[PDB]
Amino acid sequence: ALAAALAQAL
Repeated sequence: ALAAALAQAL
């Protein structure tokens, strides 16, 4: 969840 979120957003 978090890994994907950050990878995408940033």
